Amino acid sequence: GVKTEQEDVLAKELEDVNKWGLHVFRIAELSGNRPLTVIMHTIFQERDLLKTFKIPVDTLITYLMTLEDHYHADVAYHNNIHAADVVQSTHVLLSTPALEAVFTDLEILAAIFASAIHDVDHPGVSNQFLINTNSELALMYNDSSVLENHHLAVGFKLLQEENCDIFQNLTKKQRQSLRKMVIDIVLATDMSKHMNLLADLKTMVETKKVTGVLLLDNYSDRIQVLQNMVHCADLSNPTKPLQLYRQWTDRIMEEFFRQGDRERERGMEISPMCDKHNASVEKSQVGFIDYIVHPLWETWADLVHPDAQDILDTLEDNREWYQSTIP
Ligand SMILES: O=C(Nc1c(Cl)cncc1Cl)c1ccc(OC(F)F)c(OCC2CC2)c1
Ligand SMILES: [Mg+2]
Ligand SMILES: [Zn+2]
Repeated sequence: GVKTEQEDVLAKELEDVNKWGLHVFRIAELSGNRPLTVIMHTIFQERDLLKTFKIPVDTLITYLMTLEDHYHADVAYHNNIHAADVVQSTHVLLSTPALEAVFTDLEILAAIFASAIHDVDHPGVSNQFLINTNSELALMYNDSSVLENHHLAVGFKLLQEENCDIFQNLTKKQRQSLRKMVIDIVLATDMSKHMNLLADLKTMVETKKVTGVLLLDNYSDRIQVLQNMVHCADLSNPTKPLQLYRQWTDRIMEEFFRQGDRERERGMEISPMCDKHNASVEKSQVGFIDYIVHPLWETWADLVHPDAQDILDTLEDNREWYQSTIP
């Protein structure tokens, strides 16, 4: 009936579940490579989601382990650690003061569930790669948001495995709403949707409205914020403590170079940033931050001002670090 010493240390690390910069890689080691399962379980208990939606605990664990098992261990970035990270980051974003009591339980569930499934069964190669190779996935999804469409399909499909339907007790109305929201969120993680998403986020900041919390009248405005929330979580690596950010950069570059190597092998053109022979890891991170991450997080910071200042400060500090690294 006693915890193991490894479990106790895990439980201790998990006390930082509400904090930006949780040691997510340590949780991966301590949990025996089950970071997604343990972080989801904590978050669900913390937010009382098991009682609210009447999810049996064993069904939730079974679904979680199954979901985690369909992230590929041999993929350096897009794996169960990334998933766990986006879930936990989204969880922190949800608790921001400017969003207190804004979202319903079902919406919270949609944002967390969508974060958990958002890259499931990622093969470690891009949409374009899949399209240019005439992959089956590209054929099934008509070359449109191939991976993201696949992530959703697998995420819902896994509910049908043995004792895995964690939404068995929701009404049809609840399930239809959950589903639509989760599809909207995950399909918005395609980077080809980035500019639209940001444009709409800016439009929302300019027309912003409070009562001392944010006001959101319509589905359109509510889902837009949730889409941007999870997309911010997906692009949150450079806003984390440098120790963590540096590990994420190693891993994304490893994944990119592998795709690059496979692309060279096959005489294909080598996708941006995927040539290990002509890479600028530091320059690219700076470009990434100035053109994508900073404009998004700044706009997010404004929406929730002042709540996101420390996050923005770290992003800016990490940007100077990578800047000073440039040969
Ligand atoms: O693509 C990303 N994310 C991603 C998302 Cl959010 C959605 N869809 C696809 C991808 Cl690859 C992504 C995530 C992390 C990165 O670096 C660091 F933070 F680890 C990174 O660097 C760019 C690289 C060219 C300089 C890119
Ligand atoms: Mg993705
Ligand atoms: Zn992702």
